[PDB]
Amino acid sequence: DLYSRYKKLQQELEFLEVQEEYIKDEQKNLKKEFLHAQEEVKRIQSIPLVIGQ
Amino acid sequence: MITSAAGIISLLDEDEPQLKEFALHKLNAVVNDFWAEISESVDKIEVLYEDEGFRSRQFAALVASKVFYHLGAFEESLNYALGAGDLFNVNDNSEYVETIIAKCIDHYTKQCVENADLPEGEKKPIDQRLEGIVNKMFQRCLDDHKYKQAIGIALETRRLDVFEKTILESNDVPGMLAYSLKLCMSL
Amino acid sequence: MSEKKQPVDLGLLEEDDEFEEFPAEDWAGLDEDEDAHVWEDNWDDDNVEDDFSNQLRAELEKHGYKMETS
Amino acid sequence: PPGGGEQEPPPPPAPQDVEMKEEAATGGGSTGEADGKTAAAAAEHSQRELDTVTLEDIKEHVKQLEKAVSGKEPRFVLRALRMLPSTSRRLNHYVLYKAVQGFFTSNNATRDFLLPFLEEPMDTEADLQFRPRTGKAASTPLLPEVEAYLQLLVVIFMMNSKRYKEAQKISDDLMQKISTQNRRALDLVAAKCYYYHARVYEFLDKLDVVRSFLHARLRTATLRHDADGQATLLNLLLRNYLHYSLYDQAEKLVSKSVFPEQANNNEWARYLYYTGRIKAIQLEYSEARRTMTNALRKAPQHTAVGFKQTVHKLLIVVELLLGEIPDRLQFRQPSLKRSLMPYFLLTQAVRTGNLAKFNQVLDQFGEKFQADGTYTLIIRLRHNVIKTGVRMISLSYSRISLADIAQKLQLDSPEDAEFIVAKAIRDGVIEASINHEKGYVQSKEMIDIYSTREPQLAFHQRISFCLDIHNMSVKAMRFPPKSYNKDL
Repeated sequence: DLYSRYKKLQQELEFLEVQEEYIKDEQKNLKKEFLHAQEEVKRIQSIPLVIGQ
Repeated sequence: MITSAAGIISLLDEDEPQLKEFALHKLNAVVNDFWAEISESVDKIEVLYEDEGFRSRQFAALVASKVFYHLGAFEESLNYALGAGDLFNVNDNSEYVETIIAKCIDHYTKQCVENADLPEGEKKPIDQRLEGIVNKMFQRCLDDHKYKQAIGIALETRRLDVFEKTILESNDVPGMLAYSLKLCMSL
Repeated sequence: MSEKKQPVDLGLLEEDDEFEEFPAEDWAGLDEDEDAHVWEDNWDDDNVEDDFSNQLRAELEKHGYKMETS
Repeated sequence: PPGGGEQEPPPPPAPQDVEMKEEAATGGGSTGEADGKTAAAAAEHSQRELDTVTLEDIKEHVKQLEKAVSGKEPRFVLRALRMLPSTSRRLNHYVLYKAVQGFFTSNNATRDFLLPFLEEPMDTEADLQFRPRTGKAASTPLLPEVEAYLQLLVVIFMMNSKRYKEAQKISDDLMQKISTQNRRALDLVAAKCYYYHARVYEFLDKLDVVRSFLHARLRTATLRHDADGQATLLNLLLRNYLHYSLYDQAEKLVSKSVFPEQANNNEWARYLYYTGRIKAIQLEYSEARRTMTNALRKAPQHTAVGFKQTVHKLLIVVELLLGEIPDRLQFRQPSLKRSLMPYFLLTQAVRTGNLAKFNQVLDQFGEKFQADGTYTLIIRLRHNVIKTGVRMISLSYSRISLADIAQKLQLDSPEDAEFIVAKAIRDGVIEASINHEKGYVQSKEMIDIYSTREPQLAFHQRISFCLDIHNMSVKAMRFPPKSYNKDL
């Protein structure tokens, strides 16, 4: 238990280390989707329209 | 004793080492006080260490091994601490010895991992004195095994007969094999 | 740490114990004309002022005599 | 008799509420804060501890408490002692022992109960569980209070406090490496202690034991440190090397290491003032000027007046060497003024550059700036006056006459004129065209700036460096938001 915490903890080192490139992928992809949906809802607003009050 | 003494540089840069031996012996006393003062004589220490002229390669390799890790990386100090040949040194609680055996074990099992995946072919040469000084303090830990580090360090070294002698004198054999496989299944 | 300021403040107490309110009042004779004035300009005005304090302080009254001689 | 006899008991219990509430808020707040996860939550009470030390540095606590008011000395923590569980009766004892001394009177002393301070740390410091953080957080705050007033035969008592501190925890340590918030705090606590009795060290003794042991304790600090506490421990070594060490073969250009994040929000100012003080003896013109002026502009938190007068004094002293001496313009404080009053006449006399008169003016009333020691940079200034003057000539017109400007420079001779002017040309800080046609020495003195003269190569490194500093400032505005959203 005393000495096993090192090598047992290394599995948590790998499990937490593997999340770096993952959160890189999410933060680099979800903003591309943010500008995709942003331009998609932006292009809905068209110039030809009716004027009310 | 001395702090800014520069005469030891001229004595180290001089021939007839019968005066260099006691000058280095007194240098080992003030080396912990001032390690940076030897940086000017490091080159000459390497010069007198590479050649076989000087009779005591451990007097040079110990000074270099205790000034390199104080100056730069632990690799260059480790090459001369492991390259010091026969070294008579008892177990001590000093920072130097515990750091050179700490990096010695860390790089030892590092080479054991670099050579564990290649059983045959292009096998890297491993010096026997590394096995001597690792298995010496290792057996010192294996006096009673402390029932915690036997299978742990025995598994980290990736060696074949390192753990067969551990289970010889051991209490609660089913607990040692159950704890052993428990540690093996979690790595 | 901020604990090394104590001996420096003791040196300031020795400098203040050299002259007791002598530079505050004697220098205050000029500070009363320097108070509330921008001290950035006082470096140039004090530079040329102290520069001309030895000789040729004004020198504007002498140009009328230096016109015919030079 | 009726004035002080009737108005005597109002004063004493004035700091009692803020000192008891302060030690209970920082003690119970720190222990009760990091008690669950000491290793997880780190550096939350560091700024609190240093802000309380700098807040208590100007305490006027002890002015009359020597006469039967020293009852605060025999008391101590007494928090959950002698037993870790079942602390309810001790919760009652917390009010009991504080209430016993307040019924009629109290038997008190000043120098009697000083040595037997190790009675509790032999068995249980506070609770036998949090011994390190409660041992240092218990002993280290109250010890400088009793150890105040260093004079009057307290030096021996301070030595007793030394051997008590080392003997209890820091002979080596209590456990080899605490490796927690009380370890990283213990670095600056033991360091601050070393600055506390550093006056005792430099008072009559010198370096042959403790600061020499600070190398073994300095590298025993593990090399994996952030080098904050290790660097603060290096500050006392460099200050010990400041007055008289004088060897430059090791710490100069060998002490220079990887340089980890060593800021402390003060250590750039005082540490950079130290390395600039040591780098100020070789007459550094480019580096120590900008970095030491920056260090002058740093550390505005507590005081920028009482301490910056020395880095300002050395700053202008090394600024007048280049010929251009900027005086005090943007800072208004009545400390640098009085500090600069004796030096003002000569620092204004540098630009005019009169040799014979100002040479007598210096030693005439010169007491402190020449009594500072070894008169090195002023004995270099006595012959640097002519070099700053001939540099003003380099800032002046090109043609050099034999009578007008030579007589003006107090040097009327043909050989030494071109010889010393050539000694100013070989420096490389100016530009001149040495030509001899009829005997007169000309010069092109082209000081035209890089405007329309190779601009890309001129401010190229300016763009790269400015974008590097502003871009690491962009990192300095990206990472702190992560340190904000880390907890939520």
